[PDB]
Parts: sequence; structure tokens; C-alpha cells
Amino acid sequence: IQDLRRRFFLHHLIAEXHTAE
Amino acid sequence: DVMTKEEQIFLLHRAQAQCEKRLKEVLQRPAGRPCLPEWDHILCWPLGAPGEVVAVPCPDYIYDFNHKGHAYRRCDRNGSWELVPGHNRTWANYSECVKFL
Ligand SMILES: [Zn+2]
Repeated sequence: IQDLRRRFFLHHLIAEXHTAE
Repeated sequence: DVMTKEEQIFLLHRAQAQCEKRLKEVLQRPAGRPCLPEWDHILCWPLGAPGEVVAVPCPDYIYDFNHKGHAYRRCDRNGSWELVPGHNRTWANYSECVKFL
């Protein structure tokens, strides 16, 4: 996949906001 | 349909606005010491029962989310959202909502 811009944006939100490492 | 990054950001701003209301309302009707509503840039965590895990369905407005799963936070007996052990960040588990976790 779809919009990689959308996907890679969600990568950032999940990376900082999933904190259980 | 294939949601765009701009559409996704718009829905987040709309969801963030809904989180501001749920906060103001609760902060206008205060009661006890539960975990307060909180916006973590993805979803709006609701009032948390102290001492328990708070489960929130993976938000429907996030396109790349499994909407049959839940995200989790920990609310301690003091009414504060628990931090990750050894780190200064609020603990949250999003592994059910996403494939790459
Ligand atoms: Zn990037």
C-alpha cells in the first residue's frame, strides 16, 4: 505494501509509542 | 481503501481531539485516584482501574492495525501509568495491533 509513506510513518509512531522492549 | 499518509494523519488529529474532550470531562468530574486519560500519539487510553492491566482495542482509524486485537497498558495502585522497568517511558504493548511486533 500500500502507501509506504503511510506504513513508514506508522513505523515511527509504533517505535516510540510500543515501549515493551 | 488504500489510505494515504495525509488521510491517516487527519484521522489521528480527529482522534486526538476526541482524547482532549474525554480528558477535560473527567478532569471536570474528578473521582478517586484512577489512571487519567492519556493521548500517546496513536490512541486515547481511557480511565484505568488502579492495579490492573488496561486493554484498548487496536484503533479502527489506523489502517495498518489488526482491529481484532488489543493494546495494553499497566495502571498501578497509585493511579499512575506504569513505566517500563529500567527506562523513563510509559509501558505499552502494541504487539497484537501490528505485524512487525
Ligand atoms: Zn522514517
